[PDB]
Amino acid sequence: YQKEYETAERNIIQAKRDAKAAGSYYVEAQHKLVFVVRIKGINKIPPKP
Amino acid sequence: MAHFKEYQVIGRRLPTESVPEPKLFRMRIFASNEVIAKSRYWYFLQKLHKVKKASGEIVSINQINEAHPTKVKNFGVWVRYDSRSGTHNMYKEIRDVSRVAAVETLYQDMAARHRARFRSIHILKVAEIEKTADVKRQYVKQFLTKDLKFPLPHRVQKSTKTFSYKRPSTFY
Amino acid sequence: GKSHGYRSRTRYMFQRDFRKHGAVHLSTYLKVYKVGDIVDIKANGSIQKGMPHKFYQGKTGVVYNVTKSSVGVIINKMVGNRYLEKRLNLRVEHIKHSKCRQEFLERVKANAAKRAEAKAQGVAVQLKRQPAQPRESRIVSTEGNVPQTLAPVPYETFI
Amino acid sequence: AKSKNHTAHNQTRKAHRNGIKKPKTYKYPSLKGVDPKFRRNHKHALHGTAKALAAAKK
Amino acid sequence: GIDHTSKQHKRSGHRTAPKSDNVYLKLLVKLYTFLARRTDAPFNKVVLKALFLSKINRPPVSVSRIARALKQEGAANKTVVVVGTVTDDARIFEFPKTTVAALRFTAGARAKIVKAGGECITLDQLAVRAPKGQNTLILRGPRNSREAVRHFGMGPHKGKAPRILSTGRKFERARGRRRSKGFKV
Amino acid sequence: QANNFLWPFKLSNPSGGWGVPRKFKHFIQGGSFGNREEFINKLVKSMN
RNA sequence: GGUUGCGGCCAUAUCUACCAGAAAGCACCGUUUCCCGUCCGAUCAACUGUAGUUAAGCUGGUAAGAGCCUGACCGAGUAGUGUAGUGGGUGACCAUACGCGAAACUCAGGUGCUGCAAUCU
RNA sequence: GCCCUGAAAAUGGAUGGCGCUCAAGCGUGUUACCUAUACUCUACCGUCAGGGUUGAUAUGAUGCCCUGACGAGUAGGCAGG
RNA sequence: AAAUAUGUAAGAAGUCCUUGUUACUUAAUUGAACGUGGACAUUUGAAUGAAGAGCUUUUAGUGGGCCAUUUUUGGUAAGCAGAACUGGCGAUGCGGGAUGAACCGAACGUAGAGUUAAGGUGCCGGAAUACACGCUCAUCAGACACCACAAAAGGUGUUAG
RNA sequence: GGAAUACUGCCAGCUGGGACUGAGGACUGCGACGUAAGUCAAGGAUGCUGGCAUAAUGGUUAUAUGCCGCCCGUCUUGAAA
Repeated sequence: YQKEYETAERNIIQAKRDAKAAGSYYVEAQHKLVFVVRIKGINKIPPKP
Repeated sequence: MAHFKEYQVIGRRLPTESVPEPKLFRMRIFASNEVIAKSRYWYFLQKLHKVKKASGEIVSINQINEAHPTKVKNFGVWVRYDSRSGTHNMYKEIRDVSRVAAVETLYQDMAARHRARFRSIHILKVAEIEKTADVKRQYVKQFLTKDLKFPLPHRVQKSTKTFSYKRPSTFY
Repeated sequence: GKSHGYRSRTRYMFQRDFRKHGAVHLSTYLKVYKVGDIVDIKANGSIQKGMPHKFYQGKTGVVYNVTKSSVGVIINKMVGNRYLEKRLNLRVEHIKHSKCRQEFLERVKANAAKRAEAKAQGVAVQLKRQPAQPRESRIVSTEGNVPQTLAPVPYETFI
Repeated sequence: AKSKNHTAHNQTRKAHRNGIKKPKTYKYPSLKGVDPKFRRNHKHALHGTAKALAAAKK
Repeated sequence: GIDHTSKQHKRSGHRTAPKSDNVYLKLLVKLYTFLARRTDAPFNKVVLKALFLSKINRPPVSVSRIARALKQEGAANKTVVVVGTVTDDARIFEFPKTTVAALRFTAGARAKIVKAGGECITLDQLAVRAPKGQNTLILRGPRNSREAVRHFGMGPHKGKAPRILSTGRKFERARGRRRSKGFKV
Repeated sequence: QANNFLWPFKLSNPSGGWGVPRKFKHFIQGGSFGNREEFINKLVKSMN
């Protein structure tokens, strides 16, 4: 997994530099994952949310 | 809306089989982080082309650093803004070392003098003014005269302690 | 005082579509209905018999009976904190096969088939629908598409 | 004295304490209101198929 | 705080022990909770629980009812288990052999079963013979046959029995019970 | 299945603060709430 | 491809005007003994297919034609709207943030498609 | 935009008070700092849940032991005292 | 002709093949229903969650409500009267709004340590008489949501356009 | 042309100061370091030293000081009224 990671990240970096080099723009994949933190307490909340 | 950086934002409409390769549009946006800058990109694009970010994508976002961050320049600033009772265009001048430095004083100045918060202003153009005396505005021309010097009368030093055993002076 | 007749509040609901008044075309009478079919109810106010009460306009239920001129339909209606089961005798002018049960049956076939070619190749299938996924990396080129840069526009009156 | 006249206020809070569930679905549902001739013949159909199923047990 | 999604400190709605104070029953319980815990065997888990049941939920199982179950294909030699009491029934004539384990036999039921060459076992006796419930047939009385339940769900068109104390024409048979007197139900 | 096996993470309040005068506006508007994108790491790290 | 009978969808099929139509069909068209209906064989009924005609019907063409249809980063990401703030404003009201999104307008293109059976230079 | 006029009510008096004028005022930006019965970690009380254990072997099997979570309350219901 | 709200579906009670029953139905073993026998279980037919799901009996209190944002009717208006959805108060302390049923924050076993919220940090009072660019001088300045009001109209005050 | 630095981010990089806690009670578990026997910071604190006796310390009580604290019961949308 250390390798997987290390080379995915590196890959993306070089992708970008190559596009630049070709006069193109690399556009990154949209994020497949998020972390969400609830920051409002628990009173007065509308049913749907 | 803070300590400003300036970004190139480049975006486009999503590809269709009908139009792969749709045209690319760029804006220079002043904002403090890139989440704001892309927001701002879409806010303007939506007022200028049919596109919502749901039909478009951002292709590139890149910070543009000041080229000569210690040459002093005089900048022309063009601004559109809302007052409590209408909306106005306005040309002002700012003397500074970087666009990013200029723009930030623009925002403080719109706040001080016209009570314009950030939501209410659009930066229309910002430009180094090439030839001195294309400078139009007194309060910047004043600084452009030859062998300019001035004193700073009445100097107040801040004191580190609450009592002082001598009556201070303002002498500079 | 107040007024709550049977067709109360129905002026726009039971009205006919603009430039679509008059005889009802025969397709309506040629559809066949079976017990267990899923129909959508929608009143035709030009046919006053066999007519759904207005609560059922826009609602979809299951056929539970078939008759000379009508189908019986089962609707689940909420009264209080609980659905009650309701059965309606609608004439056919007021009913229409539910189109989504059709996509569904079509897909069930498509599914059986996808399963077949997969087994008669002995491979994995994957038959359930995924939702729209994030979007993979692309390289946009600039050949013929050097970015055009835009700026905000000055206020102006057009009046 | 006049008093309040109507409101729904609170009524959905109340319906949703224990509430809503759904229908009570069965295989083999109520034949209530189904065409009498039809039913009368379904009877005979079912009797017969029962008969034969037992006929195929000797 | 916490947006609770479910009632806090809710107690499972189940008996955990018999409400009875009969020492002997507690002992049968003490036996079965060892058995239930220490063997796999679904059987004891079932018998464990049934020991906790209140009287309304142990309706009696009758001796003809055992006769009938014994006529199930492949059942004739099973030992039939009633976590409750078995009652006599002058209605079957031919009654077969078997071994019935129950909480209680009425005198006629013991007689019946015995006379036909069979055997009456208590639950601990059934335990030793069948620590895992092997070859047993658990039977249960008709619980909704009770008089109380005739009146549940009483309402317009429900088909239930009023709580009447005294019956005949002249008691609750007129307005609301026949089309000729107001409405009907 | 993996993610569900993980109980909800119980974070503390952020050590060092929220960095804005008011949480209940959007991150775009001066802060907390909504998608702050990459900047979630800095926030979660101070909460963890 | 034409035409007829029975249709599906029900104007891209309707409307106005002017042209054009071989062949077959369809039509108009001749007749009044009969069944049948009229103030009136006009309609409706019957009879011949015989005496006649494409005039009309009908089909298709024309038209910076009326209407109808379709498209469009045409207008407009506008109007309106779900959600957010101890945002602005004396207020009326307005701006920003995450989203959804019209109508009229303008311009471009189009003006029936089709199922069954029969028949035709 | 700020400021000034327009701007009249009754006991003496209220940006909360003092007082503050390149503010301790108005607009805006940036850091640090103070602080709830909230959040994080830990002890203890209780409630609920799940689990183990009289197999022969001293003193509670409605017991002993292990583990996780949870705790606002009028009218009112039940429980243990 | 929206937005928000709203109905149904996303399969084992399913699919396919074979051919049984009837008094219904068809010109017609033709349909319609219900079935026998045979085949198909890895993703078996989107997502996310499930603190277990389903069910029965019986009985308390209540049946004056009120408030806020938004929609909204009557009224010149009202701390007025009347509806819509949600969230609150009532039944509820705690931190902030000096004060205060209803606003902001946040809901509560007994405690220790840490961190924050809303709100604040001259002194009263815990916390920079902090940093930065302006603007403002009032012989009636001004000073913070709900909130404890101010307008038309004027100024050669001063600012920027 | 060749560097540096800032900014942002990563390290299963090394270290200093301060504060609260120390539940548990033979052994069982997962490991780590050792060539090894052994060792350990690895399923919850130990070790060394000292201090106190008509006392260190703790409970109670009175009083002062800081901050806080309206009269209960009732009906009520709303009671310190």
